[PDB]
Amino acid sequence: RELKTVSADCKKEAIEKCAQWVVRDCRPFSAVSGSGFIDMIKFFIKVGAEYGEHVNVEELLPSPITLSRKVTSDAKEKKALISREIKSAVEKDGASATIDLWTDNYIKRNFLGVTLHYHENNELRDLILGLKSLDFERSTAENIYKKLKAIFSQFNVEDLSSIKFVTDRGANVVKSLANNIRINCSSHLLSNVLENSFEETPELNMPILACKNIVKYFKKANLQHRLRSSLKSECPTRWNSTYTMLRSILDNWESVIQILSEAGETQRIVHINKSIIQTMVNILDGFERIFKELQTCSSPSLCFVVPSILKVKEICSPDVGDVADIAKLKVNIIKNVRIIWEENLSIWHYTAFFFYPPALHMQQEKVAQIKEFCLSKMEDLELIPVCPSDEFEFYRKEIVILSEDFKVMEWWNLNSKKYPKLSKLALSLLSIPASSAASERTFSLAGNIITEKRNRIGQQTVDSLLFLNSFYKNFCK
Amino acid sequence: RELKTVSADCKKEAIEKCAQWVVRDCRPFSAVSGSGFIDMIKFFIKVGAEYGEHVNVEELLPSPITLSRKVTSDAKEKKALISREIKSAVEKDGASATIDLWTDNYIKRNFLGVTLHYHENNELRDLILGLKSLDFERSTAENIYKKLKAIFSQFNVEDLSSIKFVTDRGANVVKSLANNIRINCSSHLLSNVLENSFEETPELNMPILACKNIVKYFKKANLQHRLRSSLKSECPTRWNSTYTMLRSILDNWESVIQILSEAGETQRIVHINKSIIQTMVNILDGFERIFKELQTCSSPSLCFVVPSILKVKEICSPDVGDVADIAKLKVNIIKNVRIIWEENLSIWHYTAFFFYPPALHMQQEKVAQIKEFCLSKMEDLELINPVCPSDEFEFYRKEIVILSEDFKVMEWWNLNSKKYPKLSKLALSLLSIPASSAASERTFSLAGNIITEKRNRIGQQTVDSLLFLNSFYKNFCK
DNA sequence: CTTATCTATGTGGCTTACGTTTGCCTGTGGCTTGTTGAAGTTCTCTGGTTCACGC
DNA sequence: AGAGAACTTCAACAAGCCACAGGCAAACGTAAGCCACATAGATAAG
DNA sequence: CTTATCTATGTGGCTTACGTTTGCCTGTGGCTTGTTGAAGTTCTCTGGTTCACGC
DNA sequence: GCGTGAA
DNA sequence: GCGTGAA
DNA sequence: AGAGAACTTCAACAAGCCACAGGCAAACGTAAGCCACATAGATAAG
Repeated sequence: RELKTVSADCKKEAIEKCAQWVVRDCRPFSAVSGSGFIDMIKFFIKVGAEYGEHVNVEELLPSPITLSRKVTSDAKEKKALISREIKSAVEKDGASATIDLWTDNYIKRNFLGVTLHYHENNELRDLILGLKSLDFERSTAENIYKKLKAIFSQFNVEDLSSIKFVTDRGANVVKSLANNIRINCSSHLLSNVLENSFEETPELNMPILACKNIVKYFKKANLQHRLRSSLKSECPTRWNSTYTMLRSILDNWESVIQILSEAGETQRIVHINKSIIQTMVNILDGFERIFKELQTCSSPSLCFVVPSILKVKEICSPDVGDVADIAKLKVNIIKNVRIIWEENLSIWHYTAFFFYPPALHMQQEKVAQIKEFCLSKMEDLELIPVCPSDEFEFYRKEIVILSEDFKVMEWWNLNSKKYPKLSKLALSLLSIPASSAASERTFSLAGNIITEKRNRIGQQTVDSLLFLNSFYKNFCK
Repeated sequence: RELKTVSADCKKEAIEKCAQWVVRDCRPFSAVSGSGFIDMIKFFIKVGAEYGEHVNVEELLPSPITLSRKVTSDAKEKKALISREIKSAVEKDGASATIDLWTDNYIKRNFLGVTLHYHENNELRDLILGLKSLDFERSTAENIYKKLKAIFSQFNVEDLSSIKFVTDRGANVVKSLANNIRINCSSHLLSNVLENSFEETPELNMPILACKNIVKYFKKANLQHRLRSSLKSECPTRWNSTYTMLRSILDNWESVIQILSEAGETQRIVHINKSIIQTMVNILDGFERIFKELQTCSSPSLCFVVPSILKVKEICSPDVGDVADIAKLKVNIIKNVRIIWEENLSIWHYTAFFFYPPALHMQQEKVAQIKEFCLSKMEDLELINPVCPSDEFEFYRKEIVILSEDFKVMEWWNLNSKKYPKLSKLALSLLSIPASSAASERTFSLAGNIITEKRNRIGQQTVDSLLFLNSFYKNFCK
C-alpha cells in the first residue's frame, strides 16, 4: 500500500534505461503505460528484492517460442475452465452474439467470427468465442454452418437452437441462421435507406460529385499544408462518412474557395448552393444522432425502435420552406422509410419497444399482437396474485419520468423485484443490441493484431490471443 | 560475476506472466528478446533489491510525452557531443557521404536521408547523419543545396570540398552536385543497362509478358494457395524481381502445369519455351553474383568493377548456342555497357582499382593519366593534414600477390602503412567509399519500419532523432 | 611466633545541588526549475470483398 | 461506437536547493558535608 | 543444653570398560521431461518519382 | 441463367 | 522550347 | 543488403522420481570396583 518515494536521480536513470530501450528497439511510446507492464515490472522488482542483483537474467528470461506454446496451452486450459460457465449461462436462454465473415488485406484469407453477448447482474458481458478461416473453399452457407458448429463444439455448445442474433441481410447469413432467431442489423437497414433515398434524387449527386472532385484535387495535389482540417475518405462503402465529408466541407468552405481561386479551379464549385448544404447538415445531423443512439452495444438500445421512426418522420416532415429538390428528397426519404420499416420490422421489435416505461405510446392495436406473442413467450421461461394478465396491465399502467440522463441499465435492474419472471425476459431482451458493432470492433482488434510485420502467424495462435484478450478485458478489475 | 539461479517453478510463473503481458497489449512475441529489454530487467531488479519492494511505479514510470521530450533533448545533446569527432574524422578526407530523397506511404512528405561512410582503425564506420523533410518546397537545386548546407552546419561542416559522393544520375541531384564530387551508383547503372537491353529486344517481351500474366492470374484466382512457394512482384520498380519470379516459375513448373491443366489454363502456357528460360536462369544468376558483390558495402569494392567488366564481357562471349533472342540481348547488353556505363566510369575508380595487388590488370595506357591524377591529388593531402611517390609507384607495381580467396586485403592495406603510409592513406580514403548507395536503402528500410499507420501524428524532428540515435548506438555500442 | 580486641587518626567518596557548553535539529521563510498533467485535437482506421436469393 | 498513438496548450502544481536563527537537550565544571571504611599503635592471653 | 572428634557401620550414584542392538543416511545408477536451440524456410518489403536540361 | 447488393 | 529520362 | 517476425525439426540435457547396497553414530543391558558421602553412637569437656 504505502509505496516508496524515489530518490530523483534514480528516476532519471530509470527513464534513461527505458528510453535507450525504446529507441534501440523502435517501440511505441504507449508501451510504457501498458496495463500489464506495470504489473510485470512489479513482479521483476519483487524477485530482484528476493534474490539481489546478480541473477542469470539472460538465461532465466523465457524464449519467444516458449511464450507462444505457453499461450496456446493456457488458452486450452482457460477454455476448458470456462466451458462450464458457458453451458450454465446458455442453458437459461439468455444469450446473443453476432456472426460475420472477415478477410485480411495482407494474405487474403477469409474468416468467420464467432463471439458472444449476454447479460450479467447490472452489466453486459461480451466474450469473443473465436475467429477461424475456411481455407480457400467455396465459402458457402453450409460451410459457415459447419464452422460455427465446430466452434460451438469447442466450448461444449451443442444445442444453440434458442440463441438470439442480430445480423445483416446477407443471403448466406439469412439461410444459415434461418434455422433460428435471425434479426436484421438496424443500422445497416437505415443506412441502406439513406443511400437509396439519395440515389432516387439525382439533383444531389451532381453537388456530391463536385464536392468529391474538390476533395480528390485536395488530396492528390498535396496542398493540405494550409488546410487546418484534413478531408475524409470519399466513398469506401463506409457508414456516414458522407456526413463527415459534407460537415468538413461546410467547415472549410472559406479556405476551399480562396485556395481554388489561387489554383484557378473555382469553376468546379460555383454550382453548389450553400443553404441547401446547411439544411442537409441539420437533417443529416439528426440522423447522425439517430445512428449513434441505435449503435449502443455496451448498453442496450432496442427500446427506442418505433419512436426513432417517429423522430425520423418529424425531422423529415413535409414543409413549404423547402425548394423543389428538398421537398422531393423529403418525399423520397419518407417513401423509403415506409417501404423498409413496416416490412422488415418484427413483432419482436414491437415487444422490445413495449417494455419502454412510457407505456402511453404503444397503446394501439399492437397490444393484441404483443400479448398474443408474449403469452407464448411467457410460458417458456417457466418451462426453461401476480398473474400474467394482471402483471401485463400493471406494467402498461405505470407512468415513469424521463430524466434527460435516464438509462436502460439501472431502471429495470432496480425494478426487477416487482417483476419476478418477466425480468429475465427483459434481461435476455437487453443483451441483444440494435446493431452488430461487436463484429466490427472485434475485426478492429484483429486488424490491429495481424499486420504486415506478422504475416507468418498461425491462425490458431490468433484465436488464442483474441479470446484471451477478451477474457482479460472481461474478468479483470 | 557468478550468476545465481532461481527455482524452475519461479521461471514457470515468470513465463506465465510474460505470456500475460504479451497477450494483453498485442505486442510482438520477439520483443521479449529486446537488447534493451534485458537492460530494463537488470536495472529494475537492482532498484527493487536496493530500495525495497514497495516502490511507487505510478510515477516512477515516465509519461510517453516525457519519453519524447527526453529523446528530443538527448538528440541535440549527443550530436553536440560527437560533432568534434565528426570534424576530426572528415578533416583527413577518409570519408564518403551519400544522400537521397524519400517519401512515406501516407502523407507523402519529401525527405533527404543523410548518410556518411568513413574508415576507422581496421573498420569502416557508416554513420547516419540526418533526415529533414523538404516540407512543401519545390525540389529545386537551390533547395537541395540549402538543405545540405544546413545539415552540415549542424555538424559545423562547411568545408565540404574534398569529400567524395556516390549518387545516381538524377538530373536535379546532378544539378545540386554540379560543384563537387559525384560518383554514379553502379547498382542503378547495371539495373538500367539490363532494363534498357531487355526493352530493346521486343522478341524477349513475349516470355516476360507470358510469365507476368501467369503471375497476375495466379494472384487473381488465388490459386497460389496450393503453391507452397509464391511469386514475386509484377512491376513496382523492383530490383531483379523479374529474375526471382522467372526462376521461381522454373522451380514450381511441375505444380504450375498440373494446376493449369486441371483448371483448363494450360491453353495459355503452351507458348512457353523452357530451354530459353533455363539459359536465362544461368546467365542472369551469373549477373546476380555481381549484383550481390556490388551490394556488399561493408567491404571495399571500388577495386572490383573492371574485373566485373571482364566477367560480363566474357558472359556475352559469342557462341553458336545463343538464339536470335539471346544474341540480340547480348549485343544490346555489350553495346549499352560500352556506350553508357563504360563511359560513366570515374578516374577515381580507375585509380582505386589500380591498387589491386595483382596490378597486371591495367598494364595499358590507364597508367598515363593516373600519374597526373595521383601526384596532383596526394600533393594536397600532405597539406590537408626515400619513399617518394614516383618510386613508390614502381614499388607497388613490381609486387604481385597470389589470389588466395580466403584472404582479406583490408588487413593488407592496414599493414601496408609500414612502407607506403601516404599511399595507404590514399587507399583508406578511397576504400571508405562504398561502390553502391544501398546504405541509404537500409536507412530508408529502418525509416519505413519506424513510421507506421498508427504513428502518423509523429514529429519529424522526433523521427530524425530516433533514426540518428539508433544509428549512433549501432556504430558506437556493441 | 601468634592470636586475638580495643583506641585513636584520616582521607576517599559520593549522591546530590547546582551552573555552564555546545549543539543539533528544526521551525520559519523563499525561490527554481521542472516536470507534467490533464486537456482536448487529430487523425489512422475498424467500420465491405464473393456468394443464396427469388425471379 | 471503439482503439492506438502522438501531438500543442495551457497552466498548474511541486519536489528540491538555500538562510538561518531558536530552542530544549545531552553532558561537562565547582562544591559538598555526611559518612565511613581504611591506617597505624597498645595489650592481654600467652 | 551444647561442642567438638573418633568409631563402628553402610551403600547406592557412579563411572569406566565391555558387549549388544539399533533407526536410519548417502548414494544408486537407472527412468521421464520441458526446453533452449541449432539448423532452417518464408516472408512482406526498402529497393523513392519532379524538377533537370539543353541544343 | 440474372443480377445483386449486401456485404 | 520540347522530350526524354534518370530512378 | 537487410529488415523484424512466427514456425519446424530433431535433441539432448539438465531438472525431478525412483528406494537396493553399503554404512554409523546413537541407544541399551551388563559388570567391576568404588568410593565418597551418609548414619548413629559414644566420649570427654563445658
